[PDB]
Amino acid sequence: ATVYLPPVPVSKVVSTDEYVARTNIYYHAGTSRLLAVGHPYFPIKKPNNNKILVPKVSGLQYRVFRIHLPDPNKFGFPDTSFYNPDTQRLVWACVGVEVGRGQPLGVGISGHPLLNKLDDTENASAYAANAGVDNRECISMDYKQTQLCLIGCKPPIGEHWGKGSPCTQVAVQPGDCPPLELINTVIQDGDMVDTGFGAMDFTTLQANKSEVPLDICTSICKYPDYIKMVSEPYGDSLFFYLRREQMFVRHLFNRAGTVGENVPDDLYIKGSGSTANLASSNYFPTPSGSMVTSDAQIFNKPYWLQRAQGHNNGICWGNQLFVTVVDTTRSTNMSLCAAISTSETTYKNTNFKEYLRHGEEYDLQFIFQLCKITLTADVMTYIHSMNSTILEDWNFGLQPPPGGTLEDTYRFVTSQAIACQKHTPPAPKEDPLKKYTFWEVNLKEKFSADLDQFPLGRKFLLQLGLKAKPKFTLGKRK
Amino acid sequence: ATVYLPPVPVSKVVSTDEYVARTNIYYHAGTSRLLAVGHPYFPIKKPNNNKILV
Repeated sequence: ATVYLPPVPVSKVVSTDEYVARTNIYYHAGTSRLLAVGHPYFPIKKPNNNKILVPKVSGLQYRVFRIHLPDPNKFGFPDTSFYNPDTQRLVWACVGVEVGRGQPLGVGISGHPLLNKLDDTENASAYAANAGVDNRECISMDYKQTQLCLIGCKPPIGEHWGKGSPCTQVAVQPGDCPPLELINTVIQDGDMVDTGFGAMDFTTLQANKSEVPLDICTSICKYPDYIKMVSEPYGDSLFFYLRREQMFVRHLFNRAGTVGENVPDDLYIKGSGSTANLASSNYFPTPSGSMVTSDAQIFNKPYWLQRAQGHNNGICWGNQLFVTVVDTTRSTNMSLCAAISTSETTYKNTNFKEYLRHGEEYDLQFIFQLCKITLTADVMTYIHSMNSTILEDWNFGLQPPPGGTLEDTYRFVTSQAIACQKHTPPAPKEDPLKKYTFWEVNLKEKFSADLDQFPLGRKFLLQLGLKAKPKFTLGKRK
Repeated sequence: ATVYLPPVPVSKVVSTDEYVARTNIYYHAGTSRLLAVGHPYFPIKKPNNNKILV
């Protein structure tokens, strides 16, 4: 520049598929399986202390991993360089991923010993059974079936309705629901999916703090904010998503507690008896999970990334991948027991102490394409306007210093002081993370160049070149 | 100093086959019917001997 920052773009934003050439050099990577054994309901901590002994792990929460990748320009190379390192720079493209489940078919389960529930109002049994002191019951559910996986390279955006706070312009008091304002935030590991009360916080909306389970009270519940993400052309925040979700209405119920609502008292006619009074108009549909089937598994089959939502196809502008997984369908909870004493020789429920765990597996197989971004002066100006940090990291002119001189604290040694001594010694240092809240997967040298002996690999050779297998695949008929 | 430095690859082992030439001679076999009729709730064993009753 000038002209001008550039032009044009904006408008029309140049794709990274017009000057970023693919190469036929392939490396292969994968993980060694991942296993995390939690307690979905709550983490089990030592209550004499504050540290976890069993974490919280669940498929009914987002499992969001921050994958850090090498860069090809760190290599000594096996000789993948035939040109000057300043006419081009190298970046990865990920062209296939399979995300495996090692968990059997069967659901996980959540519940609450005191879920806020009055009476049954699907078909009556009461108007109220209580409006004084207590009325909550032992009730469990498995939250709705959600399967989705989505892949990006910058952090995903979630939406949820946060607490818009009661206003005093229009009459809303405590004991009236607030106006609700949508407060959107990054999808991060440990966070709960939508429950079908809407996707909202429950940490400060809830004030009994015991309407719902131990798990969702203490999370933010979120719905994916597809909408802002698919409107970024580049799609660096995601360049792949899919979903399958469903839920059915188990039974209508009424919440524990009295109306806070204002009912116009002129939309009915008064009765006599039971029909004189009103129940609480705080009806809620009770939701419940769906039937699990092996034809609903979007997993253990490969998601290609040869093409992507974004201009991005896994192109490294940080050398990171974000992979978010939800699987509620193999999120088996396995039940077990240990006997408290062998002093009790009869069957007692004060003898054999039931315990639940959830075991969580994930494996990710990856095929990596080596790609290049060819740099001319004009290209370099576009990137500079785009994100300057990329140029510096690559290393590219024009840098000051010099620099110099003197220094201080001279001779001796100490020696007393003299001399100097100021002293004064440097670097706190401080501070931004940039962690933020993710299950760290380091890949740096799991990279390969054979892909005939990885299962993903074999299928990728089949798809790409129509060879090699190596001998044969399938049937026939069968 | 790094390491990596490709090499790379990991890894390449021999194909089970690549030179299996299928002869046009074929044979057939079979079993007559394999059957078993048990008890689905529990093995019924004879306690005096050690052998199944069902």
